[PDB]
Amino acid sequence: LKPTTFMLKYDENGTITDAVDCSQNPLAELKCSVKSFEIDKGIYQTSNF
Amino acid sequence: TQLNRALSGIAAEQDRNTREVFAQVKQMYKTPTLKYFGGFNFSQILPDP
Ligand SMILES: *[C@@H]1O[C@H](CO)[C@@H](O[C@@H]2O[C@H](CO)[C@@H](O[C@@H]3O[C@H](CO)[C@@H](O)[C@H](O[C@H]4O[C@H](CO)[C@@H](O)[C@H](O)[C@@H]4O)[C@@H]3O)[C@H](O)[C@H]2NC(C)=O)[C@H](O)[C@H]1NC(C)=O
Ligand SMILES: *[C@@H]1O[C@H](CO)[C@@H](O[C@@H]2O[C@H](CO)[C@@H](O)[C@H](O)[C@H]2NC(C)=O)[C@H](O)[C@H]1NC(C)=O
Repeated sequence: LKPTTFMLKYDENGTITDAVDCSQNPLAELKCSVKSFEIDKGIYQTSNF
Repeated sequence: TQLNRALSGIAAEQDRNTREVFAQVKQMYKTPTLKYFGGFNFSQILPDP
């Protein structure tokens, strides 16, 4: 197990349907950035280095 | 991160102002080789090639 960051998706019944590692790859921080699985075309400011 | 949006909200909207003023043309037009029209002299207004 590692102490890292997850985004969780719950249904209307309270059941986990989906999740995304917020430390996996640079796309996946962006889904954690805007709080959306679906993301429009554009340029998006994410976290510093 | 709230401070990052507030500057990036400005920095894009500051970039939007420059497009609306200048680029009101669809078409780039070449500078004519005649910088002298009917007695009027446009040399200090057009760029020199
Ligand atoms: C519209 O007005 C503009 C003024 O903004 C004018 O542009 C400039 O005019 C002068 C004079 O006609 C040009 O200067 C010439 O450039 C050549 C380049 O080698 C010089 O050698 C010339 O100098 C000789 O002649 C002078 C007097 O005749 C002497 O003082 C000198 O020692 C030399 O003997 C001459 O000065 C200048 O080049 C233009 N500017 C540009 C960017 O071209 C323009 O001519 C006017 N429009 C028209 C259609 O005339
Ligand atoms: C969430 O739970 C509800 C029950 O409250 C499920 O709704 C039922 O689903 C069955 C089969 O799909 C239907 O026959 C019933 O008519 C539904 N009942 C109601 C009240 O809607 C629902 O399917 C669950 N959500 C998911 C994604 O399965």
